[PDB]
Amino acid sequence: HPETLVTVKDIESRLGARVGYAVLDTASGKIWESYRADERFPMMSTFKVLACGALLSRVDAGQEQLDRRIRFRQSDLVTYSPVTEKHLDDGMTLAELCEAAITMSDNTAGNLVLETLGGPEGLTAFLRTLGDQVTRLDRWETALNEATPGDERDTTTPAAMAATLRKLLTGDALSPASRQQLIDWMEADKVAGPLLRSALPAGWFIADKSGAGGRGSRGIVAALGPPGKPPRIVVIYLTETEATMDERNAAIAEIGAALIKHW
Repeated sequence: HPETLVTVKDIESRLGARVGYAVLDTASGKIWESYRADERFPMMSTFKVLACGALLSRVDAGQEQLDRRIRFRQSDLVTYSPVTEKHLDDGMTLAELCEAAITMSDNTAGNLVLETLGGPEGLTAFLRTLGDQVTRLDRWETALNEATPGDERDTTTPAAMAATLRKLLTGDALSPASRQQLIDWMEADKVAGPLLRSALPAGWFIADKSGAGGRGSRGIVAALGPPGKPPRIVVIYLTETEATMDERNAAIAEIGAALIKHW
């Protein structure tokens, strides 16, 4: 849509950033709008949706139990672990860890979920079973946020991420209760206030997950739409900028506002 392209090109000029996005209609399976959709961007914490989807896939296959309790130590804590650092003595269930990784973006929680999958290599192998030949996780938290330009480790493309999220969130990669559990966690996202949610019309559905990383990287993945209607997958990444957090937040929100205005 010409509206959105005006917005994104202004962001790229104002902030000096590389911006990419894709909007995928889940009812039709068609890309509704996109920009740099085949370019790579760092996933940052948006990988956590994929990690929890992979865990739920193992649950569905009888290989894993959501109420299994994980015990961990202070030595497992990485930067920004607001939930996991409270449970060094009693541990956490896998459901609680997924909830922490998605709703709070807890970094140790993300690592502990990854561990159940066989690490970044195991998550990448799960993505290949979904037909995603592009997305790759290579490192753990917090090194995966480094976002060195030209480094393809820990990246996706907006088109690849949108297609993979469709399969997880509205497709049949997961059982209906498991798919709804992933949606529930994403609906409960506590750390994406100033992004797509700031543009969302009253009463609309949104399930999302944000990310922030090195070299000004910022991003969000989401399913959103009017209530009771098939949603669209929205993927927005930006990187390589000196822009402030406030400016990067506003950029993503302005793209969302343009998408909403002509939904």
